[PDB]
Amino acid sequence: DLADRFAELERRYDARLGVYVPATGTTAAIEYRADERFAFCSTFKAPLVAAVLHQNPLTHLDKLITYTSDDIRSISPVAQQHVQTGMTIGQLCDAAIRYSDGTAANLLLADLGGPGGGTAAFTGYLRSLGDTVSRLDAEEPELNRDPPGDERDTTTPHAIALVLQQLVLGNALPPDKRALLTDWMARNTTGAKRIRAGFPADWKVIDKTGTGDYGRANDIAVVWSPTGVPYVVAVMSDRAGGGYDAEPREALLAEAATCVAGVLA
Ligand SMILES: CO/N=C(\C(=O)N[C@@H]1C(=O)N2C(C(=O)O)=C(CSc3nc(=O)c(=O)[nH]n3C)CS[C@H]12)c1csc(N)n1
Repeated sequence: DLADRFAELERRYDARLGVYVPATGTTAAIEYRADERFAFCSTFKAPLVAAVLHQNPLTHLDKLITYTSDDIRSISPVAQQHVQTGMTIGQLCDAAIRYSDGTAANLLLADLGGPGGGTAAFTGYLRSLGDTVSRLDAEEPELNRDPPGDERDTTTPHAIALVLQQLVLGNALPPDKRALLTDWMARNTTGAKRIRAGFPADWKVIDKTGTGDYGRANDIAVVWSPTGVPYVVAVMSDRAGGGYDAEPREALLAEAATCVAGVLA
């Protein structure tokens, strides 16, 4: 009855909703528009922080990177406080994962592929995990503003969730490197009103969000049952009919998250 409840979501909130939950040994896959393209928005900072953990040793996190007030061309709640200080590669990973810091993203992107190769560099990291489908093409902010139907800067709920089962549950990262990424999104401060609000409080919820033009509200999560059994949820939505300034409904992502909880009980 999942598609039945999910179309009603789309109707009530006038939105396009995409959900995919990978099948476990006991639990079938849930999927709604799983293989349609949605815009990454800030969700890409989660597997990008994974690229930077993979590519270098844990020593790299202490390399101080100097950035400016010029380099802030995007919402940057935590990077904006170090206009001259510069921050450790581990602290940027903190910003862009947990505060969705936009400027951290571009430095992290710059550290991964240089000035001009960053987006192609992160996209190749996604390829390196089997995602032959997602692409990044722009840096912040423009990656959040592509027209609907455009393939650039898009992932799919299926693709991004399969990326997430490897990062947190798989062996994409070694145990310690993986330790920090998971810890970062567990500390994440943005997704309170999304997938977290859909599951019971005795579930363990570790998420990273994305929000952008055309009503775009995304949340990608790994959740844990009272019996610890792990589940990867990726919820993506846009409201591309109301134009570029359409309001994201966060309550949508919460709502959809109470249905997959209604079947992962
Ligand atoms: C310039 O780029 N345009 C952006 C943009 O920066 N998007 C990023 C993205 O995905 N971000 C995320 C996040 O990770 O969700 C966030 C975190 S979401 C959030 N959490 C809160 O607690 C809160 O009080 N407010 N908000 C908004 C901010 S925008 C940035 C944007 C936001 S709305 C819109 N039409 N464009």
